[PDB]
Amino acid sequence: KSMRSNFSLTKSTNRDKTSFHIIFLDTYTTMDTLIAMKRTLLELSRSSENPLTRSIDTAVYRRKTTLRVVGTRKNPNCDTIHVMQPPHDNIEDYLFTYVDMNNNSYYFSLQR
Amino acid sequence: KLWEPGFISFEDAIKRVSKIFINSIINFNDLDENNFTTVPLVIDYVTPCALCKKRSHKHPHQLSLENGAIRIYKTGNPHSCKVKIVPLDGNKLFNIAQRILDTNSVLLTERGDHIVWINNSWKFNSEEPLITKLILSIRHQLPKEYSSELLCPRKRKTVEANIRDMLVDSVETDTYPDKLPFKNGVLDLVDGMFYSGDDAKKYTCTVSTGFKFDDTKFVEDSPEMEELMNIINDIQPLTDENKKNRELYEKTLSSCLCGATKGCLTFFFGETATGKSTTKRLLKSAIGDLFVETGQTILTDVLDNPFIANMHLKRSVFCSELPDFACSGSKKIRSDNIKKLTEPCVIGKINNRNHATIIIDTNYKPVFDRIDNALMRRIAVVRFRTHFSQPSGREAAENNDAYDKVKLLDEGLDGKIQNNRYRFAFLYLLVKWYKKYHIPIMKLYPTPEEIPDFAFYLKIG
Ligand SMILES: Nc1ncnc2c1ncn2[C@@H]1O[C@H](COP(=O)(O)OP(N)(=O)O)[C@@H](O)[C@H]1O
Ligand SMILES: [Zn+2]
Repeated sequence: KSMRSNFSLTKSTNRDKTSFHIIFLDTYTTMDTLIAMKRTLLELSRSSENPLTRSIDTAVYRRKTTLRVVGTRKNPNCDTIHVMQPPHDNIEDYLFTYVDMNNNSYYFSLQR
Repeated sequence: KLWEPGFISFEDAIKRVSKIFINSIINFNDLDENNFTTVPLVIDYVTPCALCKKRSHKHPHQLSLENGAIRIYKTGNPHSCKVKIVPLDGNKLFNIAQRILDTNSVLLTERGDHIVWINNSWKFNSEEPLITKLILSIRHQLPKEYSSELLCPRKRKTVEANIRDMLVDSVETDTYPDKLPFKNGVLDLVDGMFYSGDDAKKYTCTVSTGFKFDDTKFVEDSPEMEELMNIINDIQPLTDENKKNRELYEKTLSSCLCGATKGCLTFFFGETATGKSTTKRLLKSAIGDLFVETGQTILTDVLDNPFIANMHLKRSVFCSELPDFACSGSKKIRSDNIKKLTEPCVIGKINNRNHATIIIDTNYKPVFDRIDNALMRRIAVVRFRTHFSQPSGREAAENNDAYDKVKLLDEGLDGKIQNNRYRFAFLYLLVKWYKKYHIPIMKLYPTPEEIPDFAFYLKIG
């Protein structure tokens, strides 16, 4: 419920290559949990019939993870830019590094 | 430049190779187009290695470029890890489709149709295309990296589309006339050899009798063979008077196994209870679906019509009970059909191949509206002169000049032949007669000196 009821989406300016990022605001966890998740994410990508499930970039799960910021060009010579999308008009809704644990927000972590 | 960007964007190739490595890559950032064959790939082995399944690797892996692919290999001990390959050209489904065509399991004929090789027989359908059934059947004959992805239905539709769009040129089917096709193989007639498996594949036989061939029955001795001779001896006596008619009958019987165009039409002429329908049923039971009974329409009703389109690739068409065309209120044979039904391709997709022996049974000598010299060359008649009547009316049949012998009727033969009891012994007889007459040439000779209507022309001569 925390990740479904609150999330934001970014849209890229490249139309031939559909590039999108979805960030669930009310869910928080440690990064090692993401690294452990990468396994199950790969199995879900291989098993699900949804075409989008194939195109998940699991290689982003790496030390010092880097992602293009909304409103910023990917490369100095490239014009593919991720822009604002409705209904979320706050840039803080598009930054995974931003942490805001409210009553609706949920946090979890690995036992070990 | 150690990378040739003629295959795939270097970023996408690095994404693929990283996806192969389930463990996190440490120096992912420094891999560029001018170092990817040089710097070792140091990996943080949090999880087991995606290639060697061990806890970790003592030495880092390395990449090489060769034959339009990336070879992933471990340094130090080579045998301690599995070599891996990343391709760069071709949709994997296109490779699968190329492999499937490569097997020659799916072909197209001149009819714009597609025949497949499922379960040791050339299946074919038009209403429901069945390339995808072939794909399921053939996934066992491919490596694992193809079988794993032939399961999803949409991928199979894609592979079917690729196969459709690559099969351009048409092949010819049914070129061997001396081969009898079953559902589990093909029997050769020149030899006694039976081919079951990929040996039956070379003969593109798109029709079958409909029953499996059995080697335990097709021997010679048989529990049924002796009374089969008894029956054939009774229906056709082995006498000096009914001598020529005997081999004529055997030739007509054997000409139903050869898959070529037949040059004559045979008439079974006999009175009531002579065994003509007995031979009809014996042939039907012996050759399965290759025997077809048609109506009288293809004789008296204009051809150009399911009764003329269902004879496509049938090897025997039998016509029943011409209703006394000699008397009034009847339509004659209209010999234009005799002109038409013998020439190789039957019009009635209006073109069909003619491999059928046409045998017509009658009790009365039939008449044509017009008599021509081309009818002299393609008509033969078989005389039946043994009566199988009830005990009550034997004498009333023994005083008739239309019979040379009267025999006691047996009521159990119809059920037994309907049960395919004489299915294989009679086929053995057919093969024996075929080797006796139709090797190396099959051709049928007419008997103009038998039909009474042809006597008047002989009276003219
Ligand atoms: N050799 C034979 N021994 C005993 N019964 C025999 C026989 N040959 C034929 N029959 C039987 O006598 C009848 C003659 O065969 P059928 O094919 O019906 O004769 P037909 N009406 O077409 O001249 C059938 O009922 C058949 O079962
Ligand atoms: Zn390894």
